[PDB]
Amino acid sequence: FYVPAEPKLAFVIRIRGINGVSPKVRKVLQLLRLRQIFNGTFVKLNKASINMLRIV
Amino acid sequence: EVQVLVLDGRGHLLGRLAAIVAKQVLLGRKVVVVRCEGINISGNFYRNKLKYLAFLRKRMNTNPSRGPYHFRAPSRIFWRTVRGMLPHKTKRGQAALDRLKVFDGIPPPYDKKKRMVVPAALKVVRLKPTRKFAYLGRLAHEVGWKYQAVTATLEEKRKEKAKIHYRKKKQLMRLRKQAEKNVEKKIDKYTEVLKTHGLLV
Amino acid sequence: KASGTLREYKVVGRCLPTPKCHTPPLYRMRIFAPNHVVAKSRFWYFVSQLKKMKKSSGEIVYCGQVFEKSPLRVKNFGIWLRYDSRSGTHNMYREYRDLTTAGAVTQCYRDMGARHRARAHSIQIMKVEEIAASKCRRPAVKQFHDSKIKFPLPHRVLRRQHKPRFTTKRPNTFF
Amino acid sequence: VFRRFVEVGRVAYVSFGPHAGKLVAIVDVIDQNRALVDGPCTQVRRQAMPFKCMQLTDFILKFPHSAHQKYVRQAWQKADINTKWAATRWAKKIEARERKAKMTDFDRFKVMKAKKMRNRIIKNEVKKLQKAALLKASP
Amino acid sequence: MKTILSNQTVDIPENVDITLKGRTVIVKGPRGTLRRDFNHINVELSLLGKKKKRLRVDKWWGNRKELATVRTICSHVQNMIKGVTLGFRYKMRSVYAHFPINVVIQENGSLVEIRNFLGEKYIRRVRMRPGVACSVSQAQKDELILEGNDIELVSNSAALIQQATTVKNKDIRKFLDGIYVSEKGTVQQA
RNA sequence: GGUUGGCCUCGGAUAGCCGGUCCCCCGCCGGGGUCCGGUGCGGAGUGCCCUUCGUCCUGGGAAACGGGGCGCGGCCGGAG
RNA sequence: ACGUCGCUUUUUGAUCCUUCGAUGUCGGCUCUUCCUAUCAUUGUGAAGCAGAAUUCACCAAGCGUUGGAUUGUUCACCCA
RNA sequence: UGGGCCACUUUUGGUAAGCAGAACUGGCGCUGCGGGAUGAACCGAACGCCGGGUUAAGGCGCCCGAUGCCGACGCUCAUCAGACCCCAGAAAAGGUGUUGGUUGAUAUAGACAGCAGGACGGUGGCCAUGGAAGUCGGAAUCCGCUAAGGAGUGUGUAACAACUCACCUGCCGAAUCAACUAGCCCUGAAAAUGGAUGGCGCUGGAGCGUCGGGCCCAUACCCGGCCGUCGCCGGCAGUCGA
RNA sequence: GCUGGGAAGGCCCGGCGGGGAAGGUGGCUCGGGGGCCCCCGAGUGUUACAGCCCCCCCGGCAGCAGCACUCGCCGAAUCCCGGGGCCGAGGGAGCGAGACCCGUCGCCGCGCUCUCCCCCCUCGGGGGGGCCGGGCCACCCCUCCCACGGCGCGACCGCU
Ligand SMILES: [Mg+2]
Ligand SMILES: [Mg+2]
Ligand SMILES: [Mg+2]
Ligand SMILES: [Mg+2]
Ligand SMILES: [Mg+2]
Ligand SMILES: [Mg+2]
Ligand SMILES: [Mg+2]
Ligand SMILES: [Mg+2]
Ligand SMILES: [Mg+2]
Ligand SMILES: [Mg+2]
Ligand SMILES: [Mg+2]
Ligand SMILES: [Mg+2]
Ligand SMILES: [Mg+2]
Ligand SMILES: [Mg+2]
Ligand SMILES: [Mg+2]
Ligand SMILES: [Mg+2]
Ligand SMILES: [Mg+2]
Ligand SMILES: [Mg+2]
Ligand SMILES: [Mg+2]
Ligand SMILES: [Mg+2]
Repeated sequence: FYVPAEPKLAFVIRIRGINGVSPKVRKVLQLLRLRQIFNGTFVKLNKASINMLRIV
Repeated sequence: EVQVLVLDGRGHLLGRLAAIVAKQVLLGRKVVVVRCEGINISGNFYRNKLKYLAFLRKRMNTNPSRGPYHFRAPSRIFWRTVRGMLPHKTKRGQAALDRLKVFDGIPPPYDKKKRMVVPAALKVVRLKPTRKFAYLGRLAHEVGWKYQAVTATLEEKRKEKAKIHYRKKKQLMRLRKQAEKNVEKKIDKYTEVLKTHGLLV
Repeated sequence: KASGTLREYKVVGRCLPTPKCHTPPLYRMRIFAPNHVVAKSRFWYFVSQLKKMKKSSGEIVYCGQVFEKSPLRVKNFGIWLRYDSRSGTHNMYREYRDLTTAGAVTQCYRDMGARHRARAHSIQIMKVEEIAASKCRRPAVKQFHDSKIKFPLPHRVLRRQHKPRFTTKRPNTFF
Repeated sequence: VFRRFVEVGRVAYVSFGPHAGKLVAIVDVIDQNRALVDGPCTQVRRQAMPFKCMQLTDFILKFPHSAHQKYVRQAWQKADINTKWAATRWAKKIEARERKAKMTDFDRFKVMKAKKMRNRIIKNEVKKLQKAALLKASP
Repeated sequence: MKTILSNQTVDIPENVDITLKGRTVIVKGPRGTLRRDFNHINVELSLLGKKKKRLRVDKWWGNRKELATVRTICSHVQNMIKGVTLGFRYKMRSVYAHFPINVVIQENGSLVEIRNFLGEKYIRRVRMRPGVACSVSQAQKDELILEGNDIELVSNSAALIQQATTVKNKDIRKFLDGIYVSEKGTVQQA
């Protein structure tokens, strides 16, 4: 079997709105520059960024 | 459409015919439903009679003459069902309700007209053959309707005249086919044009 | 897990290499899932119960759809499964007729929902086999094992009920 | 009362779906709702098909259930289902619907004229027959 | 589960002929003609042979409840054949502790008068169903004979008499008086 | 103020229907029973009918036992 | 019986949501309507229902459910 | 401002409470809008004035925009059916209603059910008593003849007797029986003005479970116009046709 | 484009075969039928007067996620054309002549001429081929290094 390299690039889209968001999820979304619904951004993938993606 | 839509209520489910009719009269169409005693309601007769008796129990405690009016004729029962699907408390709903005319049996204006049928409301296709159903005519008669017998006799007399008219129609159709065989040499020129274009296989 | 028409997937995974075990064993599962993302997720769900494996501590070395080998041949599928009812857990054996293994499993998911109100997260497919006709146990499946099968279509219900919506002729049922 | 039956070899007409308008042969029966079906001479490869979209015809082919497409094709061609079907009133009603739908404006005009003349001659002969039938005098 | 086919066949004797009008069975024998329609049941009735006159009832794609109607129709038709060949004869015994029950057969065996049931002055008048004739047998002291071609009508007439002679406000285990169906047989005894 | 050709009618069945036709019965027409057709309804509402540029020479067919009178008079049917 | 599951809001509690620029606070009398968890009457089923009487249960609220001594009483109790 | 209140979850007192008291986050208060028929808090989403497109949550029989799909597979008949977070009514226990599943057992060496025969001797076995003979009870629980028949499954008698079952056998000829389990339905299930899946109504579904494709529209998202605020402490003194 | 370098499948009576059966063809037997001749049901089984599945000593042809609509994910491995709807905000872009009928202007993508020959329609206008040299790849020879994967052969190290 050939296992390809784990992808190093992600595209993240915010799908929920800005109402009733917990403080930690709100902070990580601000750090991902997703302050609006249906906003998108490219995220370089590593351990630090992935564990932020799991929060949000 | 622009003309009057006459429907035969026999073999039609009460609420499925009423939903179709209510939409039609809201679209500005004049609808006439005849033979409302032939309308069927799904479910056995006893549980449908219980439903109407519960309707009979709803009355104004203070003054029943003000309270809900329980109309016993099958035509008025169907009319009230359509009214439950119309916005009858607005001017638009009242105009739509005025475009609907309902009859028990088939009165003389419409007994000499062709009657439509709504397949999406017929009992034969909408209801499993093993289920039970009630007749609106029998249900109405047992909650107060007084004219089941006279409408039955008038419907039988109407069906006798309709049988006579149909026999003349068959006789004219048989004579039509005989004529079509007689004038054949001078008709095949126009018959082949029809056959070429898909009319008259 | 939601549904659609299910597909079969061969998912092969292993633990990540460690100093203790340079070459850990490879494990293979048959997963019936709407898509490969769900298939990989369900694979970790099962190997976590069976082995002491994890998505973080392992990797999936292969995930490919398994095509039906004989999609033009009718066959009988026996399916062994376990599902959670409202008051317990039960093992069930069910039989279906289909042309594809994935199609028969889809039939099973609809049938468990219809008869037992079981959702797809409750159901746990553990074996699917193509059985011979003489090994079938369900009379509903067995009544189609007739080389001279023959039946009419008795009560044909009109389905073009709104084309036309109004017509003079009442529909015919016998054909 | 029933005259047509779902059975192996029975030819069915597909009334709707991806293969509407074509003939098929029933090769096998599955689970009361579908059937392994195959039109080898009508461009329908072997596949499952619900009974709801089929309309049984009067033709029945002779081949064992789940035989290969080769033997289904041999039975189809030997029985000449394509020619026999085209000669039925069912197929001619289908063809008449098709050539009526594709009728153009000029063709509608010529049909209007031909039907106008045809109806006038026929109804004239009808009136002539009515008078002859009315000429009865016998106690 | 829906069974593909559930069928059953009855055999019609030589002296009786069966005609079908859709789901309306007409059984014509030496003793008369019986009609019964089964339009409330969706089945396929067919006459099989000109040699032995088999009637076959088919039910295609039936569930549990409507597979129970195949044997019901076959038994109803067999009762129809039995009625038009042998007829039905329900005997009734009138039993009483003290007061003899007096039975008077009115016009043509169509009206039955029960006079002295449990010694009361009220006179019960039970009308037999059409086609059913009641009589007083000469073989037993207190016995009624109900004869007819339809089993449904004959047994319903016998039940009309049985339920007419009902004790009220007493212990019916002690007060056993009344007229009861003693045996259910045929006429012509073949 | 709407509207922008008409349909002048069997009863119905739905595990069945429709049409036609010779014999029997009911005062010269209907009801039955044979027999023959049709049935994914073609004697088909997915249908049918009517179909509007108008006139003038001018032929052939259709008809010619025909067509139109807010023309007269009489009679008949229809009562829900 | 030991246990266990409920329903009801004609008891009394628990709470304090509405009302303190005020919703007149007990009982009786008068009068109407409703409920059924039916005392009687209609029709029934069961009994350790022989009859009479009684008891249990079902459909059931159509109809009726009284006159008095004592007490403000509601309740209570007795006479008939 | 220093009266707070609500929801998920954790949580204390209380039988409980739309009760009282805490922790965390969010909300309402201060907030309109789409949906939940209706509603301070639920679900979606937060808002300048507009046009077009697309959605969320939620829906698409008719009211009422949208399934007028030839939607897929089943389940379910209710003489109080059922019908969508919060949420606006139910339990234990039952059902030979029907559906699926589990385990076990019997059967061509003749199942099962029906109809039809037998159902014996020691022995009216012992101890019990007023009488208990298989059948009020305490213990025992055997043997022979057998195809089989318990020193007895029930009815019955004061005791007997007389029936009946176990068990064996004939006719019948092929599948059958039991105990569980959990889906829908039913029983359990009684309140006061006449009434509430929102209504009409719906039973080849407009119900329940699992799924597909279309479609509907919020003040949300995208494109565009216009208004204002903020920011660029932006540009212009070069009016420098030379 | 990829995949199991798709799975099935079509045609080649696929041929030398082997094996297995049953939802059992023919035949045979039994039980029911139509004028000792043709049908229906129940048994037997291995090809017969049908077919099915697996393996081949091996396949060949076509097509190829199919324009016989069985079952996918895609596009630096993707381009062309058409239709419906809403909209048109802005208003001195001239570094050149010293603007003056007028900023048809910047960035970007192209065409022709300042070269010469032809070719085809057309009475000068239109539509084409180019016009000489270089590399790079495709075809043939033989030619080096590296990467990745597989196999084999060793010598060293570590593990029995
Ligand atoms: Mg929210
Ligand atoms: Mg019997
Ligand atoms: Mg008494
Ligand atoms: Mg307060
Ligand atoms: Mg408080
Ligand atoms: Mg006041
Ligand atoms: Mg007041
Ligand atoms: Mg009660
Ligand atoms: Mg609190
Ligand atoms: Mg405040
Ligand atoms: Mg705030
Ligand atoms: Mg808000
Ligand atoms: Mg709202
Ligand atoms: Mg609500
Ligand atoms: Mg908008
Ligand atoms: Mg709505
Ligand atoms: Mg709408
Ligand atoms: Mg309930
Ligand atoms: Mg392609
Ligand atoms: Mg402008």
